[PDB]
Amino acid sequence: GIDPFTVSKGEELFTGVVPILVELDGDVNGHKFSVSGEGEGDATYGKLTLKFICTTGKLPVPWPTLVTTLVQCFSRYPDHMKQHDFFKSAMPEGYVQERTIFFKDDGNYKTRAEVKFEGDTLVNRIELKGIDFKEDGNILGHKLEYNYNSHNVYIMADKQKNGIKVNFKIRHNIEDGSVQLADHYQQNTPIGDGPVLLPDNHYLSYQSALSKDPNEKRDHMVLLEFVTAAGITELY
Ligand SMILES: [Cl-]
Ligand SMILES: [Cl-]
Ligand SMILES: [Cl-]
Repeated sequence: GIDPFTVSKGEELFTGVVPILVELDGDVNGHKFSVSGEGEGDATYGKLTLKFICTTGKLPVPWPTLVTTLVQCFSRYPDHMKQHDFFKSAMPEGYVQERTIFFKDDGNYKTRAEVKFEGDTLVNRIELKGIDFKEDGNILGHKLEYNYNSHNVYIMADKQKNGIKVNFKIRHNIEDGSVQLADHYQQNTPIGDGPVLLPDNHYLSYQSALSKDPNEKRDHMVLLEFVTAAGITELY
């Protein structure tokens, strides 16, 4: 395992503001692209502030479709739920997060990411592969609104892999007023061989706001997000 002498482990690494670096390499129907992101996370408040840039030119998919792929260790876990925080418990060695995201009546993304500390920086390194998309559909045809809605993300233990399974749905807004469903199937597994916290069933409550940097001429996304764990509740 880790050196114990190690000063901070698991949740101890998140008591303050932590710098975040995100790196994504993607290929959707052979459209290749890369995204980098930077900012900070303050788990005490469940607060994420991040700016992402497409480093290869124009992003060939809508930015909103990448939000879930682009650090659940920054969730605010209530003190009364702290024993259910898998994500921080896996740190600093980290965890692998894998998803399949099914876009209804369109293609799918498959993603694999490793989330771990490199010194003081929490790093999310991702590979994304998309296939079976319609060239003129809502994704490759860029028919989605640049916005986001609030969601619950449902977490349960996966004892076989010493990890968790996560499931949720995102409904992106199409420019004609309709909805593009993106059904998310997710699993996380620790990278290290030490103990992790395997949670009871619960959820994370997300709020997300997308904006633009008026001084940024590259294709980019500014993201402000708040994340709180809930769903496990006589004192009063
Ligand atoms: Cl976009
Ligand atoms: Cl997150
Ligand atoms: Cl928004």
